[PDB]
Amino acid sequence: PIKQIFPDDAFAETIKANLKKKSVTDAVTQNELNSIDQIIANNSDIKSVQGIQYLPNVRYLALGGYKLHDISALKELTNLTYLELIYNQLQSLPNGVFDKLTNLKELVLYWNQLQSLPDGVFDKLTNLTYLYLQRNQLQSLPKGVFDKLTNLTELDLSYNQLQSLPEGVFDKLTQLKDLRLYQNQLKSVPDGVFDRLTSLQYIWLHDNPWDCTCPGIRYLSEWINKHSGVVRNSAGSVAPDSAKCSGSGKPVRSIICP
Amino acid sequence: IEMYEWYSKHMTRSQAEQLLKQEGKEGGFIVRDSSKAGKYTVSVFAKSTGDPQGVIRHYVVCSTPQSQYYLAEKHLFSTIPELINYHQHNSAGLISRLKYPVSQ
Repeated sequence: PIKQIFPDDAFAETIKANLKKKSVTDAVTQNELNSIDQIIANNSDIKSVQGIQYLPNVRYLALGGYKLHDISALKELTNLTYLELIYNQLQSLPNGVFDKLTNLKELVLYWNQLQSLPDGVFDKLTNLTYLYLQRNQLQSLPKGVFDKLTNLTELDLSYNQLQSLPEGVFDKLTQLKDLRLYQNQLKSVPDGVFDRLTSLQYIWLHDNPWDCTCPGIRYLSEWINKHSGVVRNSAGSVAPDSAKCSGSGKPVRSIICP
Repeated sequence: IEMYEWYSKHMTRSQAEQLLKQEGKEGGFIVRDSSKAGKYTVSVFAKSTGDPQGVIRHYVVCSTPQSQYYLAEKHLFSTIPELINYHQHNSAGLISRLKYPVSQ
């Protein structure tokens, strides 16, 4: 077939360049499609990736573009190890969209419009090591949403609209080194939420409207004091006091609860 | 320092950017001698800043008086290969983890 496998004309052009082919109209064989190892398209006019299920051996997909809105065909790409979908209009993820990507190591989902995550969306991704969900519109996380990501080392949740964290949400991320929660609307965190992060080197907690009422603020306050070398500011420098009370502006770790 | 794919001693800043942008990969990077005297610079390509076309950031490697090297403070290394290996595994406050060595 003459590359009418790919209905989106921007994606077809992308396939054209990938395979170095002559034109949109040029013909392609499945043997050519199988040789496609990585697809990159930055700042594209792609809207649908509808042809992509016929490239069964791609391992690196980077699609960024303001108009991308349909990614259901990605579910079939069994062998992805790097997946980047950024700057698009996606407000949700299709259910089970990642369920076959058991080799995915990195998942880059920043600068989109995601308001929620499907329950169990990441459960099959046991090899995932890096997860970037910053700059979206998330207000909540499903319970246990990271529980299978036991090899996770970096998790970026910054620049969202998070109202709360689920209890136990980070309990299984014992290899996590980097956790970014800055720039959200968190007034509190569940007690003990960080205590199993035995590998944590960097945590970003600033630009949240922390409620420093006692005794609720006690856990966060004692944790920051105990782990003050880990708390990083906007400029990536070490600053324990960057977590501030929404009313007083005091540093969270300066609140002492009788 | 050589033998490492991510090192290009003569590469200028302009050469770095064209090749980084031609690569287009998030976390593409090139380690090159700085314009300065006795300084190293790490050029990283990343798309996490608000521009989907991607931007190039040039990170000059810092030096303590004690002759250790750092890009991210508190993470002092005695050797540029040691510095780079860490930043290949940890975003460590940079625009991106060093994900992909770009060369030629």
